[PDB]
Amino acid sequence: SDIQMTQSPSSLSASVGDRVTITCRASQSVSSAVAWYQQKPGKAPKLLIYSASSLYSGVPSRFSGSRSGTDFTLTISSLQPEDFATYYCQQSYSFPSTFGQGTKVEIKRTVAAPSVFIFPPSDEQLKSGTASVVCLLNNFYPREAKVQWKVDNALQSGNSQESVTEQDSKDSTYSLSSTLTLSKADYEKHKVYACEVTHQGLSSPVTKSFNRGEC
Amino acid sequence: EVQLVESGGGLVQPGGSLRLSCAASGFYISYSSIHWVRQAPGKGLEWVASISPYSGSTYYADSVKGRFTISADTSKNTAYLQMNSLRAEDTAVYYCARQGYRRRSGRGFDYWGQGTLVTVSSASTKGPSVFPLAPSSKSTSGGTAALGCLVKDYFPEPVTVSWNSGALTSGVHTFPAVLQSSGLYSLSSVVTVPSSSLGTQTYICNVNHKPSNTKVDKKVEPKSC
RNA sequence: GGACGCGACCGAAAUGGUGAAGGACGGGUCCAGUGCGAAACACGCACUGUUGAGUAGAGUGUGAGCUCCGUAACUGGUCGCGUC
Ligand SMILES: CC1=N/C(=C\c2cccc(Br)c2)C(=O)N1C
Ligand SMILES: [K+]
Ligand SMILES: [Mg+2]
Repeated sequence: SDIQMTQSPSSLSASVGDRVTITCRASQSVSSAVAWYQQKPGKAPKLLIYSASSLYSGVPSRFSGSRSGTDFTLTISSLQPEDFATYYCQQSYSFPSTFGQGTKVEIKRTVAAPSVFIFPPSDEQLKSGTASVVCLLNNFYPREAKVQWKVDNALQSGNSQESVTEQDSKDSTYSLSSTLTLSKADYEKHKVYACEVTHQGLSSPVTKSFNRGEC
Repeated sequence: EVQLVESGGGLVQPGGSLRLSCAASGFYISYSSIHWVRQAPGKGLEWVASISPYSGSTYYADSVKGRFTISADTSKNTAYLQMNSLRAEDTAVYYCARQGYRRRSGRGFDYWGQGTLVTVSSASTKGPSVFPLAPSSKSTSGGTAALGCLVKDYFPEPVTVSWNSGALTSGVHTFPAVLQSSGLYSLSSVVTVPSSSLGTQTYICNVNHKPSNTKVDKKVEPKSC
């Protein structure tokens, strides 16, 4: 049987200076052959802990690891700004090797409502046969947000895609873009295009809209 | 001093083959175990394969067994990953890593390459169409205005976006690409600016898609209306 | 009485043959685990384990001891005989 490394939590929010612990639980004995890695967006993983509890050379001592049977924990005694990233456990007791699903550690901050913008498709794209409608949620927190598309007040479904940026390095907010995709023909059959945003920072739902022909 | 550089990544059709290279420097691979680990975009790390020192024993993840072959050329101080019968779900960044010296780092991987992107798809290489996200006729919502560029229908990853050749960086958000049902990627780059200088200030998005020789600059102005 | 001499019997270091014993007679080897050699496996070293291992050996030892049948050094013992 392949050895499972069940990691939790999958995500975690914390303040600078907080004490946090990440857990990986093996499906069978892996002795002490467990390593911990840190990974930041667009970068390779970096080794932090080996043999379950040994601090890799050059790694700050606020990082520690412990073993309790087949349960392994990575602890950061006091988070610093550069500590926010994704962490992976790994068993190397036997092949094949197994990584945990990882834990993303994000920074906490005060609730921030998003600024909402809607963009009608450009005339240049329209002469191509496709209409892309874009909605932007700019600099908000927390990450959880709900975007809905309405066409002539009809709720759209299955014809849009979302993308969210990494937590910002300065204000620690998120941004989100949603794109509604329509054929040029379907697009010209309707007038009012809107996206309704709901977010914790919003006193109430916010609707941004435009009328097709006007602008 | 220690360094690993992977290369050979790129676009390949399903059922196709592809050979990755892992060039070591600052150390000799003959004294170490060398590993391959991959990461599908937005996903976690997945161990792929390894080769042991002195014995040349090789091990493979179940998901790639019988398709992948790990090897090493000590004369070039380089390791390799031969990938056959490639599938869509093989799409990932491929890292090679050095298993450290047992006495100092146990079985931990103490050094990793920067990774090489492997895209398995039947889609053809294609430059993106860049469309303007024009600032609205209105001047509110945040005290400022928002604008950007829609980089649509390119393939494969990645693409780069800058604004005004890199002069404009503040308030910029370039979103992670999305894989459309067409098999093509699409993303947006937006920036918030003072609405009082929309017609005055110049805003150009700089889009570069190397795999297709597609380099484009699009000026974004308020629509005539 | 005792000494010398011969013989027999017993004893005996040594030694050839023999056949039971498995870990409380051992060594070798293998196996498991742990650590080390730039080393997870394979290779080598060190440590640990016999409620890890055949007394048909699976040994370029079946080695020691023992069971049982012989040869036997001689410092021994005993008895008989010869002589002093
Ligand atoms: C079967 C076997 N066992 C051996 C040795 C041994 C040593 C000590 C205790 C035990 Br049980 C067996 C051995 O060398 N073999 C071939
Ligand atoms: K033996
Ligand atoms: Mg060994």
